[PDB]
Amino acid sequence: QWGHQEVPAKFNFASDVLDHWADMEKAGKRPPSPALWWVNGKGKELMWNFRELSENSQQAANVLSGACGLQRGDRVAVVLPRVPEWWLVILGCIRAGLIFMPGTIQMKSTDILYRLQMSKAKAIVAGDEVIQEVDTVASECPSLRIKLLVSEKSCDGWLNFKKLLNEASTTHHCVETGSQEASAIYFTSGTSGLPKMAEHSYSSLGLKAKMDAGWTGLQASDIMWTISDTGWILNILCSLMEPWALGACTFVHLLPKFDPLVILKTLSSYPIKSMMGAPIVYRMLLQQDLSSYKFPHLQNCVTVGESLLPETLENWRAQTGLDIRESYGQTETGLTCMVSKTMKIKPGYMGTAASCYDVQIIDDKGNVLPPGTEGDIGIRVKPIRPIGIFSGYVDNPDKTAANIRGDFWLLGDRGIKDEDGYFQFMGRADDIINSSGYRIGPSEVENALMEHPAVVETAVISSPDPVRGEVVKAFVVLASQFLSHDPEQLTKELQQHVKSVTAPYKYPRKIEFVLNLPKTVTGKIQRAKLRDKEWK
Ligand SMILES: Nc1ncnc2c1ncn2[C@@H]1O[C@H](COP(=O)(O)OP(=O)(O)OP(=O)(O)O)[C@@H](O)[C@H]1O
Ligand SMILES: [Cl-]
Ligand SMILES: [Cl-]
Ligand SMILES: [Mg+2]
Ligand SMILES: [Mg+2]
Repeated sequence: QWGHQEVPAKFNFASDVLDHWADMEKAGKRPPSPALWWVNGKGKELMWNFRELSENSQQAANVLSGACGLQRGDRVAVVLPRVPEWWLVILGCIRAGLIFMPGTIQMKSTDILYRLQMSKAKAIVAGDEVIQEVDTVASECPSLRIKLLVSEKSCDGWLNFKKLLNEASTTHHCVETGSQEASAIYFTSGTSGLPKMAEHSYSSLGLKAKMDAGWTGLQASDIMWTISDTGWILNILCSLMEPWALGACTFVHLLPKFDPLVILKTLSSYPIKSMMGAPIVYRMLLQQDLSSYKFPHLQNCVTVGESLLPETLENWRAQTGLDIRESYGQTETGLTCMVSKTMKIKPGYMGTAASCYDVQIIDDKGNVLPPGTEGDIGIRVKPIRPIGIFSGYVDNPDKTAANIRGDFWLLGDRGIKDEDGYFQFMGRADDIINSSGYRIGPSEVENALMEHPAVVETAVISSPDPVRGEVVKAFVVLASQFLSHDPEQLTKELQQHVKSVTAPYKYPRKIEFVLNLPKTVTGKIQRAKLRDKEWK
């Protein structure tokens, strides 16, 4: 339905990338080099060089294939905190030809159930903080056969990973996995609807990562700290595959409370040269006392996930002397556009295409648009599907086919490309409002509302109108002190306020006051959920 690939028949990140570095150490061609440095922020630290990482990951593969009896192709849910065993287990899965399916420890039992059922997981790997949740729902998951516990303690019904690991052989015969063979399944965030199962192959993660490696400016002798939930695709790409493609060290902090002061102390206390985090990390750091906590070793700061505001960029540069280089992507496509270390930074832009990709702005018929014209961001997938693109939605070929327009995979995001090929994000396409022939981006309206002291949080969406077709509607969470005000009067005041700072065709003709907004587990506002209910 979407091009053929040009790839080697076989590919495996463990054998083709990681084991190279272990072999160099074994052969005396490189000194023993740190690969994984883990700290808990309470005095415990652990470090593996590449040889040790290879050996201990071979033990993990033996545990999974031997003791757990998991066979090539079997699906393994992984729900762990930021502990070194996540890295070991994922590598174990890659070696043993098992499909790893990471998720967040922040899941409720209902979330865990949905994913285990939908995914037909045959195994779950978890820590002691989620086993009680798992054990309330496990009987309802008929494919689930193995429960593997990473803990200092044992629990009846759960296999003891750490004990089995120490018992296992340090030799494992890596499976000769195919480049297009399924390696992972990631659920999408659920921002627009129920989470989708996105299948990735050995090459779409590992070979793509190998091709991208170094875009951050990270080099072989350096340490990168990627700040991420272990359930996100960011973790596999930037915490695991990209440093290890280069022979560099990945730094992991348990960071049990995402505390920005702990982040700051960590930067200032360890020789971290490169860091990756969502824009909120930088925003939080800027609210800390950066006079008192210097980090002269830090060189490269990158971000992904939401728009990097120009003010954030400017403030960071002023306070630290450093740039923040933005990137863009989605579960389905991995790293799609970025500002590489040699590129000029353009505030408000997310960079240029990843090297495997032909990224364009396209019209409603799939035609490439000139620079300066807003349209849909797409990646060319015909006649050749590029390395890095996912394999499709599991059990949902129709949904896969629905996002292909002509020769392009649609990201679902609007954008504009400038004269140098840099992309500017212009919003989720489905969120743009069409009222009286005007297109209205909710972000500008939400920003105008957030200026007003009454507004704590807001979401702007379309609402159906006996006709203007649809109108702009704002859902507003009020500051406590405004709950007492007359709402009709306050509504007019907020309307007038927006009319004062934006094109007055953009103002919310409807305002509904609400006590909360629906969000994903990561805190992303579910505008679709609101739109769906608004439209019945
Ligand atoms: N640099 C960025 N600037 C603006 N938005 C970004 C950037 N990076 C990513 N995004 C947004 O995040 C999206 C990808 O997020 P992800 O794949 O986690 O799932 P999601 O789309 O939020 O959830 P779902 O697919 O279930 O609706 C992109 O399609 C885009 O809307
Ligand atoms: Cl913390
Ligand atoms: Cl920002
Ligand atoms: Mg999405
Ligand atoms: Mg406000």
